[PDB]
Amino acid sequence: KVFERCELARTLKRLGMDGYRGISLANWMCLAKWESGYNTRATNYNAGDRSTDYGIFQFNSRYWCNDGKTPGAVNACHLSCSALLQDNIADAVACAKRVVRDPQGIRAWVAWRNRCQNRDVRQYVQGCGV
Repeated sequence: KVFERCELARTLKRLGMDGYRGISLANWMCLAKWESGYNTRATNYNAGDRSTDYGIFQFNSRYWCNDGKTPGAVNACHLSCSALLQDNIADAVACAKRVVRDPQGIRAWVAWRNRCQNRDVRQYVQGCGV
């Protein structure tokens, strides 16, 4: 599913993402935007290390989910990577919450640093009623 901006904003708020571990909703929106364009079935194979990024937040198979073909991988979210490709984003949100519970927080995603950090990210939630 490809979410419309405000539809996603409202969904993330209902799932308790606003302010989770000090991260505002606009930051989560900025992250999903640059990671997948709000596309839940987005996948990306990293040929250099044999891992794949899955879903709306592009979780890497080496650390967050199990796909069975990634060498030396762990499954911190205790989910099949298939769960991160559903139209329903409940599992993806639960895993995102797990990721930020680590010390790096939202910085775990390099894309956030390049495109969201220290920027005016208000535009991502503007007019969504959140």
